[PDB]
Amino acid sequence: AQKVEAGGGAGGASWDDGVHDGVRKVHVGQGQDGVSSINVVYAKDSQDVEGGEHGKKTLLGFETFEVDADDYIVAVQVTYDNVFGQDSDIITSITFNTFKGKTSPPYGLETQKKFVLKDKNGGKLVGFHGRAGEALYALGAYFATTTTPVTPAKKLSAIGGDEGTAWDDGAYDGVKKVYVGQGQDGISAVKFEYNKGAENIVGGEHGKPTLLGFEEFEIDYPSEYITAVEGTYDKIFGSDGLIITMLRFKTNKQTSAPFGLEAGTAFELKEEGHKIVGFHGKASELLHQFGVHVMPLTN
Repeated sequence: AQKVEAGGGAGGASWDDGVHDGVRKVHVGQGQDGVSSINVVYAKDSQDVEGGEHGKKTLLGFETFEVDADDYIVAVQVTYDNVFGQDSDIITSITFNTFKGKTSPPYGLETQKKFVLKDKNGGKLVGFHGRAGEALYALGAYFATTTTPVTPAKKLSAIGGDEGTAWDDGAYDGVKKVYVGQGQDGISAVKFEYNKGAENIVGGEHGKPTLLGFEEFEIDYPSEYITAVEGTYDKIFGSDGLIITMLRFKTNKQTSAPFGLEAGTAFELKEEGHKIVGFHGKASELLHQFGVHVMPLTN
């Protein structure tokens, strides 16, 4: 399942193998034209042993990264580059990000050509992959993943209330236009537009509209995406209930307006790889609880 590819050149031998009994420190010394020096140390049943310096070290290109016996590298930033004559592509910058909160500086020149790999599913780093020798041609690390069949859309869990009618739309073909209908108390009316099959659905008022009118935004569905949701809810009096008077959507390349006035406790709804296409929650008059679903809409 989770297995990142070794993006980079092929001019050495040091990729995924089983001979390495373990590891202790990693060095990446950026030479005059790319990662020209490395070092490989191991830790045995008593003490460490060194003698793994390879490539060509220089006073202007060397690094040191002490990997603790309790360190778990959960994320890494890896960059590569190619220039006219380099028939064996090489690495430019590396940046390890540990679970312990330690983040080493960019061990080289951050460039456009890069990839990113992190683990959120629960796996732990186990070793590395990537042909290397005189120059660091490529780098990468596999993750602990499981084997499962194809599954449907995942239901999530929000907060807001335990009383009112459920209006879970599940998922629709898309979102073509959106509107917000504020009330005197908070968001009491929400309506969206979409095209199902060949139809054009206009309307969607399933809440208490108010004389405050409506607000509207037409998001570019094929150009942009709602990567996550934000909002703040404040406590209403007389009951243990809640309401939402300020709801936002994370939007890239554009700026979605601040619908409402931020106050109360804050919340967010985010998942990796997946995008949003449907809601789940409850309302009878007022929008007590609002939640989302996640579906894999990546290439």
